[PDB]
Amino acid sequence: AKLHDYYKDEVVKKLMTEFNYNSVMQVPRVEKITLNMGVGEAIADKKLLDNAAADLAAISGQKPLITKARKSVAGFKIRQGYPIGCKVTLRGERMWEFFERLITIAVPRIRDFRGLSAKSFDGRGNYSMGVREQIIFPEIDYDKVDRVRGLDITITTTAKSDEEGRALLAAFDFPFR
Amino acid sequence: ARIAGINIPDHKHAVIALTSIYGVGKTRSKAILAAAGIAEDVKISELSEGQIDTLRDEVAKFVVEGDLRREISMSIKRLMDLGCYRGLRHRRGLPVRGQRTKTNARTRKGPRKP
Amino acid sequence: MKKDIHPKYEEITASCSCGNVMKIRSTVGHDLNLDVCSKCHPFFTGKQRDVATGGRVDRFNKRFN
Amino acid sequence: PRSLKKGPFIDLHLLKKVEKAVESGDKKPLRTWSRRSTIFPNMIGLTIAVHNGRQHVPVFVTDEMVGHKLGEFAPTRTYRGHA
RNA sequence: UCCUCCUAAAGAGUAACGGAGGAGCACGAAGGUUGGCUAAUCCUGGUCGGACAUCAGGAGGUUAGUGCAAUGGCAUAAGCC
RNA sequence: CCAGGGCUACACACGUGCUACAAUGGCGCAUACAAAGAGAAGCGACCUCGCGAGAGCAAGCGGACCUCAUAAAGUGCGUCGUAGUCCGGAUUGGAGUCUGCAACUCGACUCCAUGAAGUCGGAAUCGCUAGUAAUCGUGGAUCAGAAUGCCACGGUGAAUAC
Repeated sequence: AKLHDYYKDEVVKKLMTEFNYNSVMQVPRVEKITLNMGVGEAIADKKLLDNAAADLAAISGQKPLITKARKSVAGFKIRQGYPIGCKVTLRGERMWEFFERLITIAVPRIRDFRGLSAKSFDGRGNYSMGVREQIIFPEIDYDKVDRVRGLDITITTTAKSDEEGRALLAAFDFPFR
Repeated sequence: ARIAGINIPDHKHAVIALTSIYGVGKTRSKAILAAAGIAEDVKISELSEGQIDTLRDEVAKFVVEGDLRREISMSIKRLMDLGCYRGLRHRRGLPVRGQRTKTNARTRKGPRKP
Repeated sequence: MKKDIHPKYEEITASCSCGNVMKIRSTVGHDLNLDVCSKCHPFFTGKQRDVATGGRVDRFNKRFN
Repeated sequence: PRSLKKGPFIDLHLLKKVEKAVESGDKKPLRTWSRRSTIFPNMIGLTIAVHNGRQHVPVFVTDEMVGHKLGEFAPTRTYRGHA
């Protein structure tokens, strides 16, 4: 909605003026945004993962997919095909509105916020931040709360470098201490 | 129902809910309610949002939750890397104000294992 | 999207207490009244204010003449 | 904490030693037995050999040490550990 | 008694109280068809989460996997849904 | 003879206390009733100044005269609704005040902030027969400063002795 049209004017025009792009297709596009909740303590009871799924469904607009374990590990008492994590991959306009609520509303509420350090890019412009407790989104009632139950949001941009993706996310006024 | 860092409880009175902030105790909340004008025996369920945003700026008057934990942590850090007496007692894990270390100080040196 | 399994996701009007109004498609079920905004936050404005980190010769002189 | 209308404390012999070590320009470690004296902003950078009852331990004055007293950087009890 | 490899001398077969391992089953789906998909292991980034759970990307290309020993096979997959 | 340190250390163990774990209580307001003492390099009114510890100004008193010196539990009205909580108040960061040549080792107090263990206590064990136990406050000696100890004084005030 808002951040899409603000992108389509200002971000493409500024990454045009300060990065040498003969074509507009070279400008990095934030493509998808996934919220992952690596619950993990549902080796004992899966009531907890069942609550965490509805917590993610309240945060985003999509019903989250439950992720079963890939290989069996006896270090953490997990079994093959045990549902141990939860995820949402949200792309398109719903991702744009989640990006609205993340920047304009959510990141002021991280409760002694000092600015997300920009060195969390992995090598090709994809960002990853970790939200430590779930109540930073105002969709949670906070009269109901049970556990802290954080998550991590990773943003996939089509940038190839860290500086191009950093300038892309900084063009949408990321905090960036 | 939410001030600078955290949520305050809503069915409690004004000064009691205001002490749930780090950095605000009893006299701080008395002065905050005296500067705000709200009588302290109201609840946050009773109180609307304009009073609590005039409360928000008046508690922004004080060094509170996040930067206060920052200030206390940095003050202990400055004493600890300074290497003085109180810093060295902070380093070993002993009392720093001249308490008896012979028998007591299980609050400081921790619960009695061995 | 898969039709009925998703939660409702409606246009609401959030009421930013800094003075602002924002139409937002969300899930809260009412008109949410948030406290601070992306505008007028101390980190966003520049009022983050990390303290001096060493004012000992300042402190000695504001104490003593 | 001393009362503010008394002023901070420094010994006559230590203060005149500090002034003659500044006027003389020389910056070797000098010794005192006066642990009770407050450090001062003219004494930065020079070494003070402070008595701990047995020895004279060299103290290097920093920016962070200014308002304190001289005894805080010479621990008079040696403890390593029982077991 | 049966199966796999070597002995076994590039067809088959080929002994020893020669060298090594398994079987005496399972499964109404782990069979049939249609449609779709593609590993291991490392590196980086990220709430608890840490060598190793979940996420995202990169490298690598079948070193993976096959209900069960070994061999031969398998990408058009015989592997996964 | 002197300066500085130590007698205050700390993996631990024991003895004697104080504060508690709350609602027969906590907090806020107003308010009633004591006895016994100490005081001149001392006790230090009233007023002014600071949130306070305190300072300034400084009368009175070698005292049934003046000062320390408002007694506190109690009572009256509110609020808290049983939570580690408006219980608890250890710890620690900051800013102070006073004594003293000097408060770092190593004082007392005040303010602001913090808000630890603790939810009535194992085996065991102690004191008490009536103005006693229990509980609440006050005072003195030592003393420049430094009592939760010691010695004294009163307030409320039981149960149980086959």
